[PDB]
Amino acid sequence: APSPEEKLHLITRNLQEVLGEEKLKEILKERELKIYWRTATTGKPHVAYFVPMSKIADFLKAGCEVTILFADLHAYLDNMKAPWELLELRVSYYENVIKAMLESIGVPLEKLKFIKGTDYQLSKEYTLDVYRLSSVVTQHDSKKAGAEVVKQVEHPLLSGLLYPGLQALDEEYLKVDAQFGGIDQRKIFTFAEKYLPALGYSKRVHLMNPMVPGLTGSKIDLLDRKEDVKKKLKKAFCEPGNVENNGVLSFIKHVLFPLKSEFVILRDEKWGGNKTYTAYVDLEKDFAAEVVHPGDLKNSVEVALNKLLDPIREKFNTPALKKLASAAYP
Amino acid sequence: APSPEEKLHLITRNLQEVLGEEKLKEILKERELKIYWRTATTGKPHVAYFVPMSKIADFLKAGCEVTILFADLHAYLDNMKAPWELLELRVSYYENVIKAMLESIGVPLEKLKFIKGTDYQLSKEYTLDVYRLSSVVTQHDSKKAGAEVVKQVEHPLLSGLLYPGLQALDEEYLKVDAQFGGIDQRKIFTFAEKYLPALGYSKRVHLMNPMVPGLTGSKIDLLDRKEDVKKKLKKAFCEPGNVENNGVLSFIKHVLFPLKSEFVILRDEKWGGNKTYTAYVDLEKDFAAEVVHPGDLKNSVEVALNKLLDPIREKFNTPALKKLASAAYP
Repeated sequence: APSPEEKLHLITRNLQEVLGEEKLKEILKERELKIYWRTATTGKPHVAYFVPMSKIADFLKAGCEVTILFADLHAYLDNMKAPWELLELRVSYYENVIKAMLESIGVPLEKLKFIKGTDYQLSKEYTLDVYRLSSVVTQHDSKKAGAEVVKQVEHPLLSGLLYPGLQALDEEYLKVDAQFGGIDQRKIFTFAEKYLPALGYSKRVHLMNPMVPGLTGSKIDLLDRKEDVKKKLKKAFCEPGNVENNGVLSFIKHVLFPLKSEFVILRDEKWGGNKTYTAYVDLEKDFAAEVVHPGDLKNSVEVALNKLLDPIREKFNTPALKKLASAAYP
Repeated sequence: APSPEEKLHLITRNLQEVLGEEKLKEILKERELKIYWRTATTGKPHVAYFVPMSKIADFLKAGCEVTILFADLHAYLDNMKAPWELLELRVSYYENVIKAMLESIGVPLEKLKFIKGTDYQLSKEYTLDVYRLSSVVTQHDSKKAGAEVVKQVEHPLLSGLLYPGLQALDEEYLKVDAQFGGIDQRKIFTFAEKYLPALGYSKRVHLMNPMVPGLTGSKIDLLDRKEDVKKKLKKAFCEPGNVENNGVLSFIKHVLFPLKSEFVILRDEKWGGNKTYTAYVDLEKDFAAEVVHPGDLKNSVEVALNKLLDPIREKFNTPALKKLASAAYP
């Protein structure tokens, strides 16, 4: 059972920024932290999705209650021509792939909750709060808050101005202590800290991951065959000695290293043989020194990534999920 | 029983503009017209309120179904410090004064319906439609539509951008054929004609009254004693021979003349004695010719207005309504 300090470390490791450390520590002295993470359901998740998922896994390992919101209302509003059933098929795909990813990482799911936006974002009390918020929030602040998150468009739509407030109110309605997301959500998060108190609701802790450079880029799909994973990785950019901007090193730092707090580099005996790193900074140092070659770095990632993907591919080859995957993406 | 032509005349007389004459005539060939009128519940109605009320009376006389929306949600949002019970007290005051006004005018109320905004404007289907609308309406169009109707303010609030869409959706949710209001609502009305079809809903007919100059202006309250009605009228501006901009003539044209399609001018025998006008243009002509003096015009209005107010004052002197009136305006 982790101490409050150990929980804090699991929760905050690899994050770019934490807002609300004071409250975060107060909570962890007494009880488990409750965390909300929002995901859109419009795309098709590729391996980059393991970056947020690795933090979700840390949260669960630390004993947190984690609520994942599947933003099905927004998915509908962003293309109302699409039928509610294909949209919900994609919601189901996301729910199942998230479960499979976390099972593969190896964390307890008892305190993981899935909720759909449509479950409550059209409810009476929530809607009244959306209106209350609209009566205190200036159009200027609404626009500013979504500047990095809302699609930049020809003539901006009214919906974009409403989105920051819905995401803030989610924190209250999901009854959480904190919201996690990427640092690109910072203005949405500061908006929530400013305006929730206007409605008599507490500001929340905010946990922000960095915007991590992609492993490749086509992209490696979560269900790509091992053959295609290999081929796509072979094409990945990875400059020798380059530690500042390196998608391969980033994937190790944020996804692979955290699994067991180690990473094995596969290397020919000629160049020193395999080495097991127990701190990421040690791997960074060797890569900068050019004694871990890009090809060996990529081979090491390929092996570990395929291990991570194996059980997911297995599960999605069952009749029910095989059908789901192809239907969700006809 | 009025013919379709007679109904059309009752419905459209004194209006500044009609949008949708084609559909209006089609409907009246077959059935009764259904009309929505919206009223805020934030002020305290004075005699100018008889201007819209006179059209409501015409609609009822013509056999129309009339739905009056009491905008209690907006009343709350415009001052959230105010308690829901004082707000609802004012709603009750408005409902009771409207009933008393129409009873005094003398029209059948069987097809008059009162509804509160909160009865449905927070409901699930309506809210989904608000979101759908926000996904097709540009921020630019939202702002433009409310330019004459939304309070011009320091830093404009998000709520102002939502208001035009709610008023459009009201037309669909109240299941009406037409919305009536002042010509200052024209941009809200054209917005509704443009955007309701985007959601698969029919555009409505729009009936627009002129912005009628006030009788005085303090203002004559609907419950002012006869003494104060007299005193306030004596102070009303009324330039001899001035027919273009004359609040006294406007009140005759829009409120008093329509009661029986006549108006009696009280005048000393010295100047020709009383005269009964059966067309407003005849009174206008005599006033322009300066053979109806401002003092006699005002005396004639005073007598007729006090007749209109008498039964209202009577009703509001009953214990229950006396209590309501003072509580609603503590």
